[PDB]
Amino acid sequence: TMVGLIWAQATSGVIGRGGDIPWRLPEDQAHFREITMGHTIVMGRRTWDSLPAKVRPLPGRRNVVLSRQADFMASGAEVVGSLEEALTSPETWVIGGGQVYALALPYATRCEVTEVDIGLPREAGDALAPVLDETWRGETGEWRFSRSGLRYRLYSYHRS
Ligand SMILES: NC(=O)c1ccc[n+]([C@@H]2O[C@H](COP(=O)([O-])OP(=O)(O)OC[C@H]3O[C@@H](n4cnc5c(N)ncnc54)[C@H](OP(=O)(O)O)[C@@H]3O)[C@@H](O)[C@H]2O)c1
Ligand SMILES: Cc1nc(C(F)(F)F)c(C(=O)O)cc1-c1nc(-c2ccccc2)cs1
Repeated sequence: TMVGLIWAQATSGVIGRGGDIPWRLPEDQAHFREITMGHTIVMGRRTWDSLPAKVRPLPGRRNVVLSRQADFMASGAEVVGSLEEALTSPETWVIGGGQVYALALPYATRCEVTEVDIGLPREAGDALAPVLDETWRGETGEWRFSRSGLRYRLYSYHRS
């Protein structure tokens, strides 16, 4: 059993605002699919609500949604009341959002982090990325360009 986290952040650490992600990076969809396809994905209820209906649930993955609400209906996902209840498959990828990343970081042995070269100053209410300590090791990838006009790069980090 392992847990990984996968997220994208601006250089400020902002990952979400107003119930959405404040940029688009279409080229990174392949990476997101390569990492998560065929595995369990776990997300917070707000992130589930943010998915367009076309990809709710995300196809080819076992979708799990965390909520404290008894009998919340998430058609296409299994709703659980604790993160630990979701960790039943060999590989579980936490796909957001801010609250669930913070909850899951202690359990994680991999982080796949896309850094987007955009200023995006923090504002009240923003969802923020977690911070990795010195227990993690890995590499920072080369800069890639997105047709959106932004450059981005991948940090692939891991620990025992
Ligand atoms: N890579 C990215 O940039 C990225 C990827 C994913 C999401 N996002 C963005 O992140 C934002 C959402 O993040 P968020 O922090 O506001 O919300 P979130 O983590 O997606 O969901 C929070 C909700 O999860 C449930 N939950 C949280 N902690 C729980 C715990 N111990 N036990 C049981 N259930 C728990 C609660 O649901 P209930 O209220 O139903 O109890 C909580 O209200 C959005 O802007 C999204 O677009 C960004
Ligand atoms: C349009 C879309 N399309 C595809 C598909 F089907 F086209 F590949 C996929 C896929 O399969 O990973 C995924 C999405 C989206 N993901 C998010 C999202 C948002 C937050 C966290 C994780 C994913 C939004 S919109």
